[PDB]
Amino acid sequence: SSFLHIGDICSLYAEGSTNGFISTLGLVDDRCVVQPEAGDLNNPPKKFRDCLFKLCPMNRYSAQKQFWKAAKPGANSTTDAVLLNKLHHAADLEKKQNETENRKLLGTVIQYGNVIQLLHLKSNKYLTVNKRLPALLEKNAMRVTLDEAGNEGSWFYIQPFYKLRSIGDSVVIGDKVVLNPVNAGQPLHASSHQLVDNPGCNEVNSVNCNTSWKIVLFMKWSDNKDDILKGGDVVRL
Amino acid sequence: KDDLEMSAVITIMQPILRFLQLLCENHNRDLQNFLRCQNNKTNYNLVCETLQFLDCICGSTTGGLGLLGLYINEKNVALINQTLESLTEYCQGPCHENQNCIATHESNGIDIITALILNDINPLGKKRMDLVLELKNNASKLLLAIMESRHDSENAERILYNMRPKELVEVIKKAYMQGEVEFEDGENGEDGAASPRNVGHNIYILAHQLARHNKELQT
Amino acid sequence: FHAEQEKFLTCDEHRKKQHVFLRTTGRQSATSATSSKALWEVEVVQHDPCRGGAGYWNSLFRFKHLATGHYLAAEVDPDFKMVYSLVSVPEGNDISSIFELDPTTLRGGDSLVPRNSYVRLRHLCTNTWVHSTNIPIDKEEEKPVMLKIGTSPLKEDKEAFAIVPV
Amino acid sequence: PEKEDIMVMDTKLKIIEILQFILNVRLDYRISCLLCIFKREFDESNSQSPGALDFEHIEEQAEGIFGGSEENTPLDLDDHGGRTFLRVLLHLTMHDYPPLVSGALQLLFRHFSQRQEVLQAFKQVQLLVTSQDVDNYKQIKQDLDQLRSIVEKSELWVYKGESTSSYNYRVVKEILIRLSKLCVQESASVRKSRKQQQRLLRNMGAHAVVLELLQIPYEKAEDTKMQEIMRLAHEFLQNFCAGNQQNQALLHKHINLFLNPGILEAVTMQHIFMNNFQLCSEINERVVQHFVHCIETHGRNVQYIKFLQTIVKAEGKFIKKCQDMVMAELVNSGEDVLVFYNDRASFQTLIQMMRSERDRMDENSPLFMYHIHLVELLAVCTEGKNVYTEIKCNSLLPLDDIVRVVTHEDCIPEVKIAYINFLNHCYVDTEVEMKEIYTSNHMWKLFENFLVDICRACNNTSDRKHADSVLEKYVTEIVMSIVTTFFSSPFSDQSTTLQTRQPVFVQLLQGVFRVYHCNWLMPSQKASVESCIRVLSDVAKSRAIAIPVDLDSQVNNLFLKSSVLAASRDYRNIIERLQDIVSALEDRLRPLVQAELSVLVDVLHRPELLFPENTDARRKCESGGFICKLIKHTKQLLEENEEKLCIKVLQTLREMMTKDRGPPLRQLEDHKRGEALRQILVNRYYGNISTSRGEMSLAEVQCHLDKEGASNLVIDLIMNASSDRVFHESILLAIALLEGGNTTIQHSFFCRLTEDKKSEKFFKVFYDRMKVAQQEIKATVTVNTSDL
Amino acid sequence: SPAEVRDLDFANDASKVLGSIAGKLEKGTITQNERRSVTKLLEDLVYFVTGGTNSGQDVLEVVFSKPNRERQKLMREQNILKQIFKLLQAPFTDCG
Ligand SMILES: O=P(O)(O)O[C@@H]1[C@H](O)[C@H](O)[C@@H](OP(=O)(O)O)[C@H](OP(=O)(O)O)[C@H]1O
Ligand SMILES: [Ca+2]
Repeated sequence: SSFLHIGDICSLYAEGSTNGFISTLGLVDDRCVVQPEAGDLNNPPKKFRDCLFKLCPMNRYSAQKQFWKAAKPGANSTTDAVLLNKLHHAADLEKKQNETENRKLLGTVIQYGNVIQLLHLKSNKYLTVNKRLPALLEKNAMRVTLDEAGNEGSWFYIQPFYKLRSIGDSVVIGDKVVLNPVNAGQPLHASSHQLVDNPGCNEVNSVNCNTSWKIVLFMKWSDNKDDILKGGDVVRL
Repeated sequence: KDDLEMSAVITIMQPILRFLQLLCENHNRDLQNFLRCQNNKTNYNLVCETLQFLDCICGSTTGGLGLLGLYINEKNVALINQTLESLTEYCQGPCHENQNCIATHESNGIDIITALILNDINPLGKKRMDLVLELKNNASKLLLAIMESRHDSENAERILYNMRPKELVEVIKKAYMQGEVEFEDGENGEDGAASPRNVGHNIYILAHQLARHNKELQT
Repeated sequence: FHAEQEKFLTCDEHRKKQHVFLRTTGRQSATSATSSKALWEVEVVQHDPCRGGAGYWNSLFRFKHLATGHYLAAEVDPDFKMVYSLVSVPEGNDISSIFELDPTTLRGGDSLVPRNSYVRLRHLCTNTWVHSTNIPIDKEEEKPVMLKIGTSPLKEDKEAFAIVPV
Repeated sequence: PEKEDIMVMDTKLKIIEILQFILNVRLDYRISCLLCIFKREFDESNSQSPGALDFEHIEEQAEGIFGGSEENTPLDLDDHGGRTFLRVLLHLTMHDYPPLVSGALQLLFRHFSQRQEVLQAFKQVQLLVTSQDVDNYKQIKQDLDQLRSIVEKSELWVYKGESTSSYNYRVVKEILIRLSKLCVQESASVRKSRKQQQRLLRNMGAHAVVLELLQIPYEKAEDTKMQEIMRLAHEFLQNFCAGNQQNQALLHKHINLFLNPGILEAVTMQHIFMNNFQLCSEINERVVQHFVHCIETHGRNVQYIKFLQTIVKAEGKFIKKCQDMVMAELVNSGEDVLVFYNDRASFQTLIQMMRSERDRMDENSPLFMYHIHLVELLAVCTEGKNVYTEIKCNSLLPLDDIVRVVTHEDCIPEVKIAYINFLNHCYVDTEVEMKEIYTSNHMWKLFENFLVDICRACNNTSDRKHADSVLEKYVTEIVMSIVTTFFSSPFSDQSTTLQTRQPVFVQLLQGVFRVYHCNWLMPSQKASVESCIRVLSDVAKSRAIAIPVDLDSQVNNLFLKSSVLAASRDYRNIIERLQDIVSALEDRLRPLVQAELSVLVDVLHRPELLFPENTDARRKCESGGFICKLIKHTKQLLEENEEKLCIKVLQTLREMMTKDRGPPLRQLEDHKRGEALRQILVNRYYGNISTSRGEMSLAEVQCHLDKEGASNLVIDLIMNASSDRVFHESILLAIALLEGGNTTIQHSFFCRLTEDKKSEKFFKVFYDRMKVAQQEIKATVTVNTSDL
Repeated sequence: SPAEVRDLDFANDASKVLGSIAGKLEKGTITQNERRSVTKLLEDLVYFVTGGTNSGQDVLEVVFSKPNRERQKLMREQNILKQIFKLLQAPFTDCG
């Protein structure tokens, strides 16, 4: 039986009040939007490089968060240069090791109750939920955005939407699941509201709901080889 | 006004750590190999979590670059001392499995031990140097106990990878002159065994075993 | 045992007519509601009428109520959009009482069926799929306890039963 | 085997409660004797009067009525020095009936800790002042006796579907109002609480009678005399609980009786929970949620919101847990509880209700103070600079709605507090400050209204009796705070509109200075008024804001300037000497109390010695049967929900491991007193027929306890530890047993763990007890640095 | 190269947003929102062509080295040039 793995490439298809593939609004904008009428699982939209996400393991962020706090203009000193150099070196080593286990963890099966990060392939930006800001269109909801580097808000619990599978079971492609941030503690919700500047577009936020993120496989990790020709590649004839 | 008293969940750890140390005391072989793995359906690694507590209490890599001064305050010295002491008896004697479980852990807990003896603890050091003395003494004892007559090279290279040969030989002297400075006006180090004499001596002993797999260390 | 609805498949006689329903429990622990009328015996279809053999994913199964002795079969809904509903039949040799097991996770067609693995009842005579409705069958009373069960022509991945070992 | 009949074995249990009372009355006798001692001492003291009481003469009188004297034999039950009293409890301890032996273990704790149990009981007491105290005592006595007689005569004056019932209907009301009046007095403008009358009333126990009366079922459909009787009982209870903290704790034990959807029954609820940090730290979730469900079910009432406003902020200290918990359930409460006027259509309804409220003529206020309370409670529950509460509350009421309501001309001063201070607590007094506030000119639109309001308030020199106190409070506090927080905040300095509206700042500073000119300023509010002036002056100095020379000179000037007598004396000195004497006696028993606390473990170590030889009891005690059976009893003590007893037994048993044998001058004499009392008491209890004990070495004491099963007790308690205290005591006991690196206990632990497949609970408990600590410490240690 | 397609998509998005910005210019319906949003647009193009970070100084007081060889072609191909000078004269075409 096919199972999910680290490094797999797949899309997400919310089902419920609004059904459609989650996507973005270009590289200049950093807002996740689900488009209901653009397509379906049987009739995918014309453009299909916005809905692709690559699964990544949990990454440490303590040193990165500490460096971010240090970079905030709150403590200026002559001797602070050496401290900032040390913090930058620590962050560099932390990033290098994160990449090392990212290389070493590929192919491992994904089970319910684990922590995963979604990497948008087109924008190369992780999906994150900020815990200090509310949604632009929904006030009681919670803000969802993207970030190039990521933070503690990028960790996502994977949990079953059906009672068929329980925690500890491997995830089988084609099952509806529920995504929960570690810190926000609220499932990703496909709002029924309409964006003013774009017709049909629906905002994606973080609030308690009953929306299931049916994962749809697009390409396995093993097939993801740079030296071969694979679907979705762009080349010149 | 100013209570400065840590969470009760933190406090309950100290008697738990002491109780865990008491079973493993006297080199009771049946327990060092039992706490690590229990041969049950879902065995919990007590040694690994004990190391994880020390790793998290010190900030891990954030505190592994000379940040011991801020993390180590005048209130949690007892807890970290108990943690280090408890870690000591898990690997005392020829407990090879616990040595492998501690040195080859996925986390960077070994780095805190290695950098504990080098980096100072301010403002604790300038105010209470004696606490730094027994802290570094216990770190040195743990570092000696992790080797503990071991012939393999993987543990030695694991310790040496995070610790260049130069600064060990340097800190040997940096732990020497002030030992005589204390005696210049009366040391009385027989009862106060935490004097820099034994502290530097233990590091020298550790370097003696470490040099067997480092062609540059003996220079 | 229905995994999602948390209810036990049951066959009983109401108003002098035998009906197959999904009984509704009345407490938090739905699994503990072990009833004596919910026992079903497995009959693997074989060419030799006196051979029972083992169970395979591709094998054909027949289910017979232990207490009553009736077979589980599908027939056209008199109301008819669930065209087919599950009932009890005394006759056994008909092909209308033949079912197939679809595992939730993909497994080979020549593997031994585990005793307690979730399966989907794939009907074979009509080539439909089992589906749990939500329409109680006893309208004359006040508290619905019995719910009719039907067949969905399109496959659903949430209506997987559980083979509870007795 | 040997099935003793239950009906005959219950007999000893029935004697146990006899022992309880005959031990309890001895405490009353001892405190009576202690009172007589002070009677004599004050009689010999006041006659001479340089006033100090003869403590060295008090001590032997106190110690002669407690033990070791000729007249101390009647206090001892068996008139044999207590030798034969202990053996019955010890023999009953081996019996196989759980509650019987549970009571038997409780008896000996009281028997040994007589000195301790006497001193707290004597220190909790009270006494009468003048003839007024006697009159109050008598009146409360007759009132309570008469009320109790009617309580037991309830079925005669109660309609279950002048006459005696008619006479009672009236006569009960006067006594209830008398009991209510005795609690709290009212002055001209200050409500003070009488701390001595409430103490006398609680000592009497009128609360039990009132609670029993409230418990009686009733029908409010027809008889309103009963309804007002119950309301009067609630009023008395509210007055009883008002002004004190321990009364609230006493009434907290019947919270399950007060889970009713009634109005005044709920009015008692906030009085129970007012101004009590410790009591509100353990609030019940169910009651809080049930109040909101009552709002959603039984209409909109302010009695339900007063409780929430009280519990969210108790003792003036912000409560983060309650603040989060309120909106944890407010979201699911729907729009029935949360009603807000946001759009123009609802704002028109708000204004049309506001005009009629300005008329104050009927049917407008009930919806008016309810909304006021909702907004104020949101403000109070959004303090603490907590992100969760403020983000969730922003949706219900945005800045635009507050601006619209405050800028409207019909905004009465009371409304200005309700929304302006909520705006402060929702946007300004926030950890994550919203930059839209400081980058918008709406704040200046609010300054304009504040300027006009301050001009109105300062121009109130035409009618002093009609001056608005609420408006004065608003001017003195809310504007001052919302300006001080704005200007002093370094983040708000990034706004570029500071230098674009100088003329309004000139008049704003003039008005803030003019507020100081008012003669009605309270001393507390004057500091708030001056803080804003100082902040504005510092901001002007730092930013070089252009200010007229006259106003700057005014600010600089303000900164630079800134028979009966003897009768009263006798009892007044008596009362304050009682505390001194109680403290002195309590101090001079600690060197003695640990003596018998050690006699506990002394007797438990050698229980066979007390009973005469050639007997079955001594035979079973000599083999360790007593401790062995007590171990299985303590195993199940926690099962029957007996936490205090289990803790007091584990702590006492842990004393078997501490081997100690005996300002330094005081410690020497105290230790010698303790040894002198311990030796005589132990020798009296023992009565063995120049002796040395020769205690066995500490190395084998642990092994002896191991053989009795104490190895199993610790493991089983740790697996089934439902409380932190029990688990902590088990850990301390296990540490004490394994001291010195004993190998017998280690091997016993190893064999028990390897021979039981259920050690998974043990190890999971240990794993989780540190995982929680790791989760807490990760969020605790975050300080970075700030340089020297 | 995986970066070339990202660069092309970024350039095309910056072109299409300005297409809608200037489409309503003739009718004069551009407001502060359509002015505030497009205000931050211009800062992106300079660092897209230069490929550097923000120096923290005034945006107009930065003198750069030789521009990128290929991205200059990308702006001309993707019609960014058609709108880069249309934006500057756009407010003059607006009200007033
Ligand atoms: O615990 P109680 O007070 O005796 O009452 C139980 C309750 O009525 C349950 O609803 C019922 O299960 P069903 O609703 O499924 O009938 C159960 O029947 P059971 O004991 O036969 O399981 C009863 O025992
Ligand atoms: Ca494609």
